[PDB]
Amino acid sequence: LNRFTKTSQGRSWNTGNGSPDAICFAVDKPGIVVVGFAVYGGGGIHEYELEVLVDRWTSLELVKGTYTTDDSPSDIAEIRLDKVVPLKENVKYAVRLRNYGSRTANGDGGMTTVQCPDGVTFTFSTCSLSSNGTNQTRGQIPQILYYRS
Repeated sequence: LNRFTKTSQGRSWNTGNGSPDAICFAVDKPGIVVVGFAVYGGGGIHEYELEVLVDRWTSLELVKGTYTTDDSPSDIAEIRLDKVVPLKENVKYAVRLRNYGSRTANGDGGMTTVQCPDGVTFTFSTCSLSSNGTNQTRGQIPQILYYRS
């Protein structure tokens, strides 16, 4: 369900004051609709810009907001998109986070292919829009929130 098999010890992940973290994803099947993403927290309230793009990169949807995971035993908050994004099968998408605030948790032991119980395989890959460190193995954006239509 989550990209990552594990979580970092403590909150060592820098936000780089808006320096982009991104991951590039693609699906096996038609009908997948993205409604949101999970992001790591810790260190209180964060301001974020989160953008979905499609392969040069074209922007599809941008949300801006704030979140905290301080009120929870979870290190993860879920951001909902303002318009859902229906994906093309076997097409590379990117999600990009610009985050502002203190150090957060991050994920590790990232999986390049995640087979969902519903039959869909998600393929995760490193994405040139990311420069703050997120890649297939570690960093931000542990989950994509979706349903099949």
